[PDB]
Amino acid sequence: VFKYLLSVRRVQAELQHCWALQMQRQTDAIKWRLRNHMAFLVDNLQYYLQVDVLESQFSQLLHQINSTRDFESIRLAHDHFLSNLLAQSFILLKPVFHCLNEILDLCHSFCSLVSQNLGPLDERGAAQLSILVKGFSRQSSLLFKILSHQINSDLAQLLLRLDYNKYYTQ
Amino acid sequence: NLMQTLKKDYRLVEYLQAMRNFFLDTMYDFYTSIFDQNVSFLNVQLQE
Amino acid sequence: REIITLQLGQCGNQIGFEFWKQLCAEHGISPEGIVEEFATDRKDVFFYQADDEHYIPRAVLLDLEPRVIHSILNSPYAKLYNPENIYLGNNWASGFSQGEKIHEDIFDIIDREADGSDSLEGFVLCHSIAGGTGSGLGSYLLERLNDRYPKKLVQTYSVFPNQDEDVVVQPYNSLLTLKRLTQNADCVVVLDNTALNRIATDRLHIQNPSFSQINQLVSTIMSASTTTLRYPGYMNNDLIGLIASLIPTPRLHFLMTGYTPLTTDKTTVLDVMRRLLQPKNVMVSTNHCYIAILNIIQGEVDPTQVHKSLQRIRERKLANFIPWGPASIQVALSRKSPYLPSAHRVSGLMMANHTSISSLFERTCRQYDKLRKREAFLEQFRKEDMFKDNFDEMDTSREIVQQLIDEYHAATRPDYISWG
Amino acid sequence: REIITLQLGQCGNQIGFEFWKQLCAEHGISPEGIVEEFATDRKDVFFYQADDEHYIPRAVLLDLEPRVIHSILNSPYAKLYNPENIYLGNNWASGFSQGEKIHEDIFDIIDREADGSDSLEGFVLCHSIAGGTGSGLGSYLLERLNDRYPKKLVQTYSVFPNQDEDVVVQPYNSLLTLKRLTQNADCVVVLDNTALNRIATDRLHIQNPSFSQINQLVSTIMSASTTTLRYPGYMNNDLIGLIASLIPTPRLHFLMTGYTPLTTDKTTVLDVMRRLLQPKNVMVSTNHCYIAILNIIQGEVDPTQVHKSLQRIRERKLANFIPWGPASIQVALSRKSPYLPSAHRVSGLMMANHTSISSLFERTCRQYDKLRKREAFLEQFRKEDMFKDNFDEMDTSREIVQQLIDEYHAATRPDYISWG
Repeated sequence: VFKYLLSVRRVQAELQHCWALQMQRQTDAIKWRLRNHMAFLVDNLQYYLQVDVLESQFSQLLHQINSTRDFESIRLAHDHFLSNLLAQSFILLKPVFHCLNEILDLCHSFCSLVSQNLGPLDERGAAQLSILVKGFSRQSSLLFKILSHQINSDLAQLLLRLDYNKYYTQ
Repeated sequence: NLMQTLKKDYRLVEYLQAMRNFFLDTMYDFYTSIFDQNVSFLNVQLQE
Repeated sequence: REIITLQLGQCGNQIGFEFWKQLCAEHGISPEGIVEEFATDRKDVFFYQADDEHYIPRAVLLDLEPRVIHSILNSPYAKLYNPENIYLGNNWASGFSQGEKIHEDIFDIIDREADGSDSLEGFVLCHSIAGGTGSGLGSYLLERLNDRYPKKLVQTYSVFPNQDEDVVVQPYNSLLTLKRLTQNADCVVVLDNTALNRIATDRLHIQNPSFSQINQLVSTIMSASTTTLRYPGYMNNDLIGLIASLIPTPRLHFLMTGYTPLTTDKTTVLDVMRRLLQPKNVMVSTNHCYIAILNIIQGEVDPTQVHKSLQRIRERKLANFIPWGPASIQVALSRKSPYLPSAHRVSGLMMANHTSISSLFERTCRQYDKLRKREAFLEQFRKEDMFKDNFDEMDTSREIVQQLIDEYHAATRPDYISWG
Repeated sequence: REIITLQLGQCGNQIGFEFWKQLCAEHGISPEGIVEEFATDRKDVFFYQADDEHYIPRAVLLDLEPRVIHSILNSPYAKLYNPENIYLGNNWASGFSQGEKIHEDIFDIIDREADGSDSLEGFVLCHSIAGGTGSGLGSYLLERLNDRYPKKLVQTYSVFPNQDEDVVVQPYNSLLTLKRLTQNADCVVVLDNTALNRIATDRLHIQNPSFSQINQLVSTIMSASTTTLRYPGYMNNDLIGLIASLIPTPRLHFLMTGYTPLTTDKTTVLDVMRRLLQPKNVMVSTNHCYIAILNIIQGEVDPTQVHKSLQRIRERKLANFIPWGPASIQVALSRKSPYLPSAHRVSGLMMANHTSISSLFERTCRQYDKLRKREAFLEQFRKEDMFKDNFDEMDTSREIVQQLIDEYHAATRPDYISWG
């Protein structure tokens, strides 16, 4: 859990670094700005979702700890804590995991690629730029389709995106 | 004994009373929206 | 992190004083600098720590031909900070030329606190557009901090001067300063003096004492802008974490305001959310659509009715966003501020990008075109002639802001995948 | 749904206060607004929900030259609502002209609660005919709400002033207000002050304290009018579901009243049904026949003797209805109200259309014709001269109500398939 949480947390800051590069500064720059903002949304949403399950589950853990005088329920509370946490990270389910990994990988390569030149890259940057925008659209819609369980926060978040129908048309 | 613990705690009759309160004030507002559709559109109306 | 706040001009120093006084009210501190012994939270967000339970606020005040700065000076709120940074025409060129010569010593005062500050995040400008001495001076200083600091962030709290009418060089001043605002500022918070006048005449029936009640509303918005940082939240505890979602591109970086009461003389988070959507409750006055919104709530916490409300503002369908993008209005929850009595325990705040302000910009552009063609309203002083003999820099500024209007209207379209 | 109740005039504010106090008695709430913690039912039928177990009742009170409103004001029942809506000649033209100028601010007070109300069904008028200041003012305001709201329903609880005799402009006031009542109101509930005086002298031997006991009878009828909505029934849980059967056409929209005890100092539902048929038990005093009746029972429930009683009131043959139509007296059963001690656990209520009130209307018409020909009873003030120099609007009003009498008598006939 620490490994995954730091993976997405690692991505967020260097995306802000790309933001800091672009704001101080053509066709080629503005497409980077659009792709940067569009990536920033979904990468923020992922972390914030894990935060919701952390905040909500921790209270039940502490409450059950503070309401009993028996060991077996405490060990049981640790088990339940783990089961719901690992479920909500979707590390138990493989396609959704095998897509969010690729989101992180494309963002890593994107951060490096924009940081390389502080002028717009028309020297083979367009070649990787088209590959990255197509792959990012593909993966974002695929993982979103897989998620779109039976709980309350998880549903209400999805429906934020289809107030626009932008991860149904991408 | 078995009847006693099935009418309290896994109590059937409360579920039944609710069932005949899902038809039959509150449901006026509920019906009027359906009159003028989607299967989630009903859901958001019921959940309030 | 830490942010040094920068105030100049008469009105800008008034809001700097008002904000720092309000933060003295918000934290458990005396107006003399002494922290209270009946006090959890952070009181180091913008404050240099001296010993005598003294958190000295990190604010640099600037003046030019001072009138109101003397009235700011004689106060019990002048003993909180003032590390001795006081240093001494109503045109843009007046402020620009007078800042031109003395830039080095005020920048030395800046560098003083810069090496004094171990940590840094940004610089906040308390500016007023068409304030006379503030105009020109503020844009010049903005150019200097940008030139010296490509590693820092700049956010500017600035007025949009429109009070339905006399100063005739006002669109010229606003045009030049907005040119500097677009290309030399990282973050812009704009408000309408007309809209705040409207809400002041809403909540009461005043017409003459508008300034003090305007100070009330602006202090509420400025405190709400910083509540997530001054009180320990979880995200946007930095300026940049707050800023990054709001700007999709640095031609669209102008940010909107909101405060949920109209009159400040159980409601769920949905209700303030849905009416913070309404433009009668927005403090800044084809179809315009929002490019990104972030909302901030401080008050009563319903732990599950957040997502229930979220599904509700979805299916309400009051606000349809940008076509060519995944644009959401986004939720932030913070602690309601202790150490002060508070009416309206639930209070809301919106930051958004909207295309509606391009109307205000073309209003100023059309007024500038009218006065420029009519040719009696530049008011022909030695400042303007020494600054530019041929007066083409204003023409270039109008060209750039017209280009910005074109960018605004092209972003308004469902297709902004191509440039322009 | 939700209904904002609207009271004006001295007597109308007295019934507004009395009804809201009685609803405080009926629901498990304090007179201060606090809901009781020893309390199923709905307490949101007309109430804005504040937090402190506070359901704030949604009622707007209006006054003109206030006398009794001050006595209403000093009360523990003034802490339930009063969202600060107090705002300040005995002729119709006096109330009409004084409402003419101040219509906008009281309508702004209306719009306040209108946007405050998420849900809405109707507006209830607490009116008094020939009450002086209430007359004219109420008809003017009725015209304004009708003009502003073609999407809402209006029901008016109004007195018919007849106490067997001094005010000589009374038939003029009643004539004009009834003109506004016929064409600007959706629902009319009328009662006879003479009949309530008769039943008051029936149950006791009072002559001087008639007003308070009249308040008792009217509160019983007004609570019985709303019991199906305030307590969860199944049909006529809306105003419009109750109203729709009762009005066959909007010239026949005047509704009759009933309360089954005479003295309020096992009987089956048949008995109260059959005597709610009797005109000695009706609280409003050729052959007249009912156009539609609806009866409402709250009390002891015999689950099969309802239809047995129905066959019985059929074959009793006490009431033969309209010839040219399928007109039934119809049965409604509701819960008897908890949270208060109650004498007469079975209580009945009738709403009907009857042609008998056209007699009362032609009584007022004949009195108006007599005083108008005799020409000393308009009382010739500046209000009436500024309102109409030639005084033809009263003549037009008499013409329209005479046309209405003709419509009444033609509906009385077995043939009303042709117009008129």
